[PDB]
Amino acid sequence: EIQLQQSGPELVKPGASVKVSCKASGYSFTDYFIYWVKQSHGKSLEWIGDIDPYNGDTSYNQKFRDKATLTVDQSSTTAFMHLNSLTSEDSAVYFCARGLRFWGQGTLVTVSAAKTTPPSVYPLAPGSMVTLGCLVKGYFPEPVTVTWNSGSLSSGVHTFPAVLQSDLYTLSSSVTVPSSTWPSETVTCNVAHPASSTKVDKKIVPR
Amino acid sequence: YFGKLESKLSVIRNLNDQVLFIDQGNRPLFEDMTDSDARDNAPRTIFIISMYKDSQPRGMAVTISVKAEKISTLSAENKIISFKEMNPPDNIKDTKSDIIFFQRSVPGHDNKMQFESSSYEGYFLAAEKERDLFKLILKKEDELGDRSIMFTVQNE
Amino acid sequence: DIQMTQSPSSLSASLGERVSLTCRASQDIGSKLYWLQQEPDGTFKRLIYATSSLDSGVPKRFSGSRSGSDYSLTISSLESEDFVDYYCLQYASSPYTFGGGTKLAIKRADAAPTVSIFPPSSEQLTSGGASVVCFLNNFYPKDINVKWKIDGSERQNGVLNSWTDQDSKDSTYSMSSTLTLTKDEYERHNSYTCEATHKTSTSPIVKSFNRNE
Ligand SMILES: [Cl-]
Ligand SMILES: [Cl-]
Ligand SMILES: [Mg+2]
Repeated sequence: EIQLQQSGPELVKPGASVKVSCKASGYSFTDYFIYWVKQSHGKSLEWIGDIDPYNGDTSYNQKFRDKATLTVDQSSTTAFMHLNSLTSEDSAVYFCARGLRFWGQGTLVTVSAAKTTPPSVYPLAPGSMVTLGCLVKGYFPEPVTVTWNSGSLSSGVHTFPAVLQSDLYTLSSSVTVPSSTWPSETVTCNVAHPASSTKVDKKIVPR
Repeated sequence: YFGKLESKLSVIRNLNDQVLFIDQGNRPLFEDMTDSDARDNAPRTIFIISMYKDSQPRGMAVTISVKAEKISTLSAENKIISFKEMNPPDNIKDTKSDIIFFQRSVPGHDNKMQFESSSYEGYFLAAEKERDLFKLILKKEDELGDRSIMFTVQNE
Repeated sequence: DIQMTQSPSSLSASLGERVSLTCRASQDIGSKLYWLQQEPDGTFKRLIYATSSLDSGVPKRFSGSRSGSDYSLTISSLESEDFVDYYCLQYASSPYTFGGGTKLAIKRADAAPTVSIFPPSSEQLTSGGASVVCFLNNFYPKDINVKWKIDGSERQNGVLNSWTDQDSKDSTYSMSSTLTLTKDEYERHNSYTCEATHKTSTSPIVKSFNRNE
């Protein structure tokens, strides 16, 4: 089986450097170039560069030629991409590939100055169907988990993807229930942030 | 229509630095050879690359010929490489013949050369091991960065 | 560099429908184009190489073709697993460049959003911030406009939006818009409004509160 096995996700500080690996197996390593590709929110897919594992020759996208350094280790049949001088714009999923045919699973690199930070959980109550929510503000790193009444409510629920508001993530979750049910019966959001060992239960109370 | 522009004596090496030669049966093969061994073995290791037309995107339209006991030119007809007994043309009417290859450097790697068949788009000269021999074949390019379709071309 | 213009970036379709995605190259790329598919978990699979050659292990409903500087991937009859992302890639010249992608989404009936606005909580105000949250829930199609006003004046700074992927059950989309202010700024004003306008709207949907009510 041709396989390209990439290293795990990284959390790295702005201005620092990171090195990600791509272990190749199931074919003769030096017979094929290895390619590196960046997938971001902002610039979609971009080719970074390639390397010839037999002689170490490299080619870069001129946008990335001073950001990225490609190398191989023949013996371990592994390709590496080193990124220097990191900034928020470098946050992305980085893929290695043989031939742009066989692909690694990707390595998420998140660049942030934030330390591990628990979310602040704020109730969202209104000023026949009533919509309530919870604002899960200013946490790092991902993820948080949100449920409502310990998972008893789901048909009316959705949780929005996290976004970067400052150097921290923020999201919100929404639940819609009949007006005859709330505030008659309690509705509580449950938020877990495993990185910080945080679990919070916030009851939504009428204003 | 297109007159021969240039004619260059060349030694051609494959992905493992083996030198291309024509054997006594007129078969294109590769073998490990020092630059000295390559000269010792001339004219069987010396290929004439004749250029006719720039056709980028695809490359420079060329023929590849060798002169031993007769002059032969490389043909990709029927997706099977052979040396065909004929001289390279003085002029070609168009770039569509099975003896035409588009010579192009691998993008980003200016000294690694590919030779794409004119008559079979997406097929290229390649080195392939068969049993004991390393042979010049025509191969469909199935993925990028396939070093078997890359060559060194040394001017002579 | 060669620019690959891929259209449409989103295509809504139904099971059994024939659809075609297009990549236009800014320079001649000959037959040097791939089509790639990406699953939700990030897994890539090459579908087509050299414009029209189908990869092994790819369903036969996929095909690739060219007519001019337009390259197309056609899916003869859509199946459920096909509603994913697709990218073209040219390899004619360095740097290799990708199309901007197409997401294949499920077609359904139009739907107006349910719009809800929420004032900052006393808890947040205690900590010196103020976030005003608006939900625009369960609408279709996916494009929508949301505007914030403070005391009737449009506010653009401090607004962050978040967009759900297409709902796996009802095929709708939702959005949140959050306006974040300092407590100091928040407490200077009276009313806060979020206004949604959508293909389905006869009038913009305006939801508001007075921060003293
Ligand atoms: Cl370079
Ligand atoms: Cl080179
Ligand atoms: Mg013919």
